Amino acid sequence: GFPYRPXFC
Amino acid sequence: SHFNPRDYLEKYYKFGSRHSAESQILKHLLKNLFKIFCLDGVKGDLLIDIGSGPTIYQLLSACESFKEIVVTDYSDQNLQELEKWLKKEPAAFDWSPVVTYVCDLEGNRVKGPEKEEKLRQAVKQVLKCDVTQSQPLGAVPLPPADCVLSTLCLDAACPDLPTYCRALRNLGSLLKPGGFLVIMDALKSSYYMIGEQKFSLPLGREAVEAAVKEAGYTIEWFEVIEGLFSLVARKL
Repeated sequence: GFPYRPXFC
Repeated sequence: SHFNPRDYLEKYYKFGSRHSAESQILKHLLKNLFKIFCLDGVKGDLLIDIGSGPTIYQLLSACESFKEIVVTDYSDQNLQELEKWLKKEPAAFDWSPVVTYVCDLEGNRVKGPEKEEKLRQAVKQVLKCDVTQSQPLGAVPLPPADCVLSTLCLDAACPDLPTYCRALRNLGSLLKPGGFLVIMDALKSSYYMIGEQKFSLPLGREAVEAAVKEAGYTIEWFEVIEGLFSLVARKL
């Protein structure tokens, strides 16, 4: 990861 | 994050505590999303949201200024979690806490069910996107858009500065000349960082601006909100 979303978190 | 897309939402987006780091950051992003779509007069017929994962929070203000919204993501599992909510299925994530938060920020003019319904009417297409491709949306044909929105996606989607520049240009392909490009992302500092990053504090602003100028847009506004930033640009 927060604030990156899956699947980057 | 967490175990899967849904768990990720359960962990971070229930708004259970106004003082949590996540609620704090949503508050900052939504505040800004509100200035951009509701104050700064960013408006139009069609908006494409790039890298929307399983979240809808980034569209709540935007659905007041855009007749139609296309949501996209690299991961087909994010898209299913999203659709679940869009199609009003029974075990969809509860978005009420964030929804009513935005309602409140907009001056409590509408209550949650009206804001949810307004968003659903605006969203008709749910599509794969890949920022790396010449055609970000591959084979899907779309009328040119008035806005491309990308929140916290294209910095993590691009390992390379060249790729990041390519991506911007590829995103440009979806846009009417004159249409808007709205980027939100972090410029992370060097502290406790493992490996290498494509941008630097105050200086790194100037390098992402340069990357987007070089990609065929002009800088309309850049705002510091980890270095959380906004960038509204217009396609040339």
